[PDB]
Amino acid sequence: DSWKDGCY
Amino acid sequence: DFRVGERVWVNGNKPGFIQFLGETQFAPGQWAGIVLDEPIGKNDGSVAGVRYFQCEPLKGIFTRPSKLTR
Ligand code: NA
Repeated sequence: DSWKDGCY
Repeated sequence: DFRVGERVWVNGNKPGFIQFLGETQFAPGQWAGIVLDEPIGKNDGSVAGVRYFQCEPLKGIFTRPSKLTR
């Protein structure tokens, strides 16, 4: 989901 | 500020613990490797074959420290 954008 | 072992929330609503804090091989700058209470993450503590910490599948995620709350 979007909250994981910019995460690895 | 933050420390390995600390109880934290990612984006204020995903609970976990800090298991890694530092630079990595996948992107510049500082990263916090978190083991999440629920298996809603992206990894098992490794990214692109590089091992930063160890957890069960999808319980790990790497995020900027600024996204964490203690
Ligand atoms: Na909680």
